[PDB]
Amino acid sequence: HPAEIVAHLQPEIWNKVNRLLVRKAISEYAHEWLLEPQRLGPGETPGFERFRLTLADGAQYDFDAQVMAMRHWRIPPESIVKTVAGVPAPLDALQFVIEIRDKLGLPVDRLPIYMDEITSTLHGSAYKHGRTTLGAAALARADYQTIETSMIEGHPSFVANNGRLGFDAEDYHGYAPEAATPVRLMWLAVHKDNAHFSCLSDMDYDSLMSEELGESAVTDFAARLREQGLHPADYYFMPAHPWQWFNKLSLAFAPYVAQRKIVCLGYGEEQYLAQQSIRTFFNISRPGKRYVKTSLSILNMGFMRGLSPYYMAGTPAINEYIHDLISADPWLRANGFRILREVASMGFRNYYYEAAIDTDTPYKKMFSALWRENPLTLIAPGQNLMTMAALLHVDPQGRALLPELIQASGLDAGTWLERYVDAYLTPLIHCFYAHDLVFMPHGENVILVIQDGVPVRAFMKDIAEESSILNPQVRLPQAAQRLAADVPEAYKLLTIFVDVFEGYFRHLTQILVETELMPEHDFWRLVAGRIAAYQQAHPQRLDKYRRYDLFAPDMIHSCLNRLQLANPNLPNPIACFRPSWL
Amino acid sequence: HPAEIVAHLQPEIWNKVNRLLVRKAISEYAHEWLLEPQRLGPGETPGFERFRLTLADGAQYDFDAQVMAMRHWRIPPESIVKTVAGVPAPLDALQFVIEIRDKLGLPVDRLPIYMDEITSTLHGSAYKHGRTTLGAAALARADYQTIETSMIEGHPSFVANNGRLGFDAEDYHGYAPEAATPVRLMWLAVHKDNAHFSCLSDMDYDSLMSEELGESAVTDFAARLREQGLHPADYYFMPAHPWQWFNKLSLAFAPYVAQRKIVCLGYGEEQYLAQQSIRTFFNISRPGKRYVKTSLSILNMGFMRGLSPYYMAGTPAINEYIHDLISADPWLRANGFRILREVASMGFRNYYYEAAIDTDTPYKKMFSALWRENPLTLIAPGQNLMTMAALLHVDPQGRALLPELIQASGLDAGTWLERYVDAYLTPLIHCFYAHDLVFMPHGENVILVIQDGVPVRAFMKDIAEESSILNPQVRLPQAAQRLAADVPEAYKLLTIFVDVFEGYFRHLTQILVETELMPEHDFWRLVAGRIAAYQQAHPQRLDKYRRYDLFAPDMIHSCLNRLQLANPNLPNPIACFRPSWL
Ligand SMILES: Nc1ncnc2c1ncn2[C@@H]1O[C@H](COP(=O)(O)OP(=O)(O)OP(=O)(O)O)[C@@H](O)[C@H]1O
Ligand SMILES: Nc1ncnc2c1ncn2[C@@H]1O[C@H](COP(=O)(O)OP(=O)(O)OP(=O)(O)O)[C@@H](O)[C@H]1O
Ligand SMILES: [Mg+2]
Ligand SMILES: [Mg+2]
Ligand SMILES: [Mg+2]
Ligand SMILES: [Mg+2]
Repeated sequence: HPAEIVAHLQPEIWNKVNRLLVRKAISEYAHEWLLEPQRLGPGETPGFERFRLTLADGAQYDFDAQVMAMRHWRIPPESIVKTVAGVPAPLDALQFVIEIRDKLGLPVDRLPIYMDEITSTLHGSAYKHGRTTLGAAALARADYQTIETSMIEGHPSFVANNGRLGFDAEDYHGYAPEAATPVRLMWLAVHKDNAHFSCLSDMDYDSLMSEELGESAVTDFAARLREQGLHPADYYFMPAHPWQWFNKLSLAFAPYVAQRKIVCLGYGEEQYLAQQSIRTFFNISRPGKRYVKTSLSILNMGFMRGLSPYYMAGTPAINEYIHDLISADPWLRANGFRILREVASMGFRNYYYEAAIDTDTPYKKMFSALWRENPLTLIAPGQNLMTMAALLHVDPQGRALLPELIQASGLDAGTWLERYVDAYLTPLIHCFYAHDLVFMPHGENVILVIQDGVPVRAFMKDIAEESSILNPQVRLPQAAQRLAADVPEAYKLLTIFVDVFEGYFRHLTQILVETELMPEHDFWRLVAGRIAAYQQAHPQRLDKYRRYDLFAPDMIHSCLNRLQLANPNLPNPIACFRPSWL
Repeated sequence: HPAEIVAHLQPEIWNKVNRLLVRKAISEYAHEWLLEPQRLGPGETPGFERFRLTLADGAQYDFDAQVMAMRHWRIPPESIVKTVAGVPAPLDALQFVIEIRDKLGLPVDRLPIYMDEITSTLHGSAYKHGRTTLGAAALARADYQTIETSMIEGHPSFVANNGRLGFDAEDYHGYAPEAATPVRLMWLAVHKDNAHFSCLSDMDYDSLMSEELGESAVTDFAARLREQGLHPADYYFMPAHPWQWFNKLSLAFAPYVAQRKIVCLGYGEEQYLAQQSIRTFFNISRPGKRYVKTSLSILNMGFMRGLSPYYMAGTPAINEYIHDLISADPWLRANGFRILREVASMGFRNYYYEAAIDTDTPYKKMFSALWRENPLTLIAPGQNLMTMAALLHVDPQGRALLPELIQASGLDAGTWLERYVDAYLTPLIHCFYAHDLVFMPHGENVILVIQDGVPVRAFMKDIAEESSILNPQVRLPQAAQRLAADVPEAYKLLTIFVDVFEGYFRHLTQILVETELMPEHDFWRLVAGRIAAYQQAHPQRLDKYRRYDLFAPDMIHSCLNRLQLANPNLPNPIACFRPSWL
């Protein structure tokens, strides 16, 4: 029945998730100064103030808030009360966006798209809150992929973060990460005139295919090419997201299909689960196998999710460089921090789009793939992996995962958080100061290695797209040259201030305070302490600690929601712990 | 197998259809002055000249052409020869568009979309040329729906005319008109707060539903609402294109589904065929039933194919007005020309999009429907119906339908064409002069009534969207007020010059000449003769014949392809037959 496809859309659960998204919208938009709530007096929850939002058409939102560090608006969702001209009304996230549309500054051309992203985020939220779920306590001790597929929030700062625009109602149940439906990849023969292969210096295409597909499947694919009168030597075998084949490649790449530059070989035998990034897949049929990342022409969280052939060309070289650098560094060796290498890549160039468009465009990015190192092969017996996003997880009953994980560990909050900070933040600090090396260290890019509830180290993924060496003097292999970047002095610490402090820790301390684990100031003292101890241990780079000052009175900050909608100072929470040598 | 979905994409058929689309591109772009072919000398076909297109990157296209009336480039497809820097290359329609991209003036933002429309037009062409088809001779005598689903060309002027962007590979085989796959409508209960119903003054919702669904199905739908604790009196029942439910309504209208303002009742029992407009459906389960036209959010030929709730409100009133006008006119009564009434309509207003966007937008147009009068109920026993597009039909073997139809009729070309002109053009002339009433009279809007191969009269559809009364002094019911329009004096004859002469007859005379039925000048003499005889018979409107001069030296003309790509004089082929009274 066509109705079953949205059976998760029911009035009561819809109201629940709209209330939660209005809370996030009020909090994040206020943080970015899109909203300026008016203080009414003490709030209806102890330690909170009562705030009001008055809109020009008679809508009024009253709520409780605590303004924490970095202008962070901590709001209890049940405290929010909407009245339209004095009459109480249900919280409606889409109405809220419309009511503040003058303040948002969306182009009238882009507003309906933003609205659809909000609606789709809500529909997913309804599905996620209504599905069979593990509670916080069980999830804290679950296996890697169970944790991965059980995440609810998405990116903690972006309001319209889970749109997946392009997935129809049936696509959702087959391909959305939270649906946890096994997926088989589509395999295609691609002509070498269009497809470019790259890999690590000690790998080749044959060895990759031998590990990934196996000789039997490879043999069959080649024999199927010969059978239809083609030369296997003229082709590589390349995986695609099945949605991408049906929706994009079969149609938009029709001339290549017709000319047999692309030949559809059908579904692989092995099954995968879509990861939180949607277009990346973990193999659930066999152990030790690489993730497969694919081009997927859906709009999610600011971007179409294709994969660039130009980027693919240098991806393995960039990863090899960074891996070697990390492996040769004795501080990093002792810490355990490391990357998951994008070991091989395939880019299919569409010369029609390339001839037509000189500029950067998603149209060039519809058909690429890469293979990423499996982290389970890197850890000790008994250890387990969890997406760092899990530390922010709150289950549909309102129970936080973090205190459960800390309880399970047997350690005090302080000791646990010190271990976490030295596993996650300190290596980022070291990579910055010692190597000018920066990543994108948000919850979906960081995998924590957990030992009896305790983070013992961290893995970073999403390397070649996001990483930079901030020193044009670095000597790189030609293929890896785009890694080198040069950023103004004022913005060098962007990845720590914006991506770690504002993008992740800001949300973490709300959880810490709500669950009574730790006051925000204690957390920031601890963070400052780890930074200062690192700097003390490596005094020879004082020039850099002074020039790029983590203890500056004000921090770099970004307005992520403003940036998405488009296409003052923020005091630094560790400034008061500034060490003497600065 | 995922490969079967594009089994129609094979090298040889791909080359065939690309050659045909390059012919159309060269002809239409040249007609609009986007191209200016250089004459080399006499052509390689008798009566043709040889022309060259030189592009700045070494591509050269030589071809034979005859420049007919209205700067019409008649080109034999096999005469076209592409050389890239002296080396012969296959004709590739997408490459051709790219090669002339400087001349087209596409925004760099809109070019990739245009390219996709070209590619999808080609993929459809490949399917259409490769499918099981009737030959021209059989099609000339086939039933209405067989003719409808067997059309190949599409709009004869637009190069990128059959994109259907949004239909994936599987959607194509289920929903494209040429796939001729029976479709069942999706039925939804829609809340009266959002859904507005309109119909003819002597109809009501209950009688419409009684005729269309029947009491049994209506009863069941209402009982299903009550069963789930809703009041049937709060809802109408409304049909949708199933693609629209899965891709747009279930997701983008999620808040309404969640709030139960939209309730999916499932597929209807009756089966339909998609007409050439894609979103309009003819009932193939029962006789006498109305067409159902639906909102479908795909991009085709310049426009997203939704259906406006604002337009729906006055649609039946506009149709009732025009029908009554035609019925009261004794000239039209004697001729037989008439409209197929859009008798009832339903518009679902999405108040989120309406609150957010003040301007005209496709987002407001995603959920509407109307019902259109069935023409089979209006004709005599033994007569048959055919889309006027059929007169331009050429089968995959290169055989034209028109000479077969004329041969079947027993009449000479001249006599046959005189009957056709008096069935089609003369009533348009009368409607203009006597009533200031204009339509959009292209091949897909006109249905010919055929009697033993002879057109005896014509039906016009697509009324409320396209028609105007060009006289603000007309007294209309309030609901029908938007019918009245006021156009500058110089552009009043647009619908005849642009839509009939340039848009349809221009293509017709190529067929007439190619098939040796009639020289173009004989055709234009005949047309002029029908016009002059009409004017002679109604001398009292001479003021209007002088003011809006069908015999002016130059005609109104439009560059349709330029207009689509964006978002000199053209001599009038009947100017030399100007009657004495002008
Ligand atoms: N907690 C989270 N933090 C950040 N992004 C998240 C989170 N949960 C889900 N996501 C989604 O993951 C994607 C992150 O974007 P990013 O560019 O980092 O990854 P990617 O390049 O798409 O894939 P991968 O990380 O597999 O290489 C976005 O689609 C985002 O919406
Ligand atoms: N020979 C043809 N002439 C004009 N349009 C055609 C032809 N064949 C197919 N079409 C398609 O039919 C549609 C014509 O557009 P138009 O606005 O006249 O109709 P509509 O409002 O979509 O539907 P209907 O005519 O059913 O009311 C376009 O999608 C066009 O591509
Ligand atoms: Mg990532
Ligand atoms: Mg990335
Ligand atoms: Mg029409
Ligand atoms: Mg129309």
